[PDB]
Amino acid sequence: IKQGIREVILCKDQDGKIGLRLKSIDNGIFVQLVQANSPASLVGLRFGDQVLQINGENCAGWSSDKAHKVLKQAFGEKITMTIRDRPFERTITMHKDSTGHVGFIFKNGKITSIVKDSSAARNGLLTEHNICEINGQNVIGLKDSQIADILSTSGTVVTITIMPAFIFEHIIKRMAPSIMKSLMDHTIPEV
Repeated sequence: IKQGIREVILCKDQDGKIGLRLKSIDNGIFVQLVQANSPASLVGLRFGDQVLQINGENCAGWSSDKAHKVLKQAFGEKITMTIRDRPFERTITMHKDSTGHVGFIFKNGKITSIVKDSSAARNGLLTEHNICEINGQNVIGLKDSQIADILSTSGTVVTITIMPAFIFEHIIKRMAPSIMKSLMDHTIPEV
């Protein structure tokens, strides 16, 4: 989680798409969805990012509908955004034990218990938190087994980016659970 504000310069693709859906939360605007192979994924926009400005206009108090509208009406060639990095999320670093375990249970991407004497216990992992990212990779809407799989095939060091479930549940309302599975960028960023 970078500790403040960065500028990103965005270029609509051939189809006039940027690959972003936005959600109004507590009078801010937040990234609900980033599409794979979009301008938004290429410049590195992430689920949970806050949009402060769009072309130097403040987003404070905008509806989801109005932010989508501004984005369409932009003059294509160059959209500037001011971004605050994943403000609702935190990152925890854990170490697998010799049995390949970090030490938690989860259900639908939500952590539901912390196992005694684990790395998750030692690092203060919390329940009622949704897994957003594993080792920088967005895992939102993947089945539980694919998350377990990504955890299996991680090295012994495991970074997990989590979000309070009440906030998570507020951001994803009105995005069908199959779009999450199907259309949220789950790839490792390109260099």
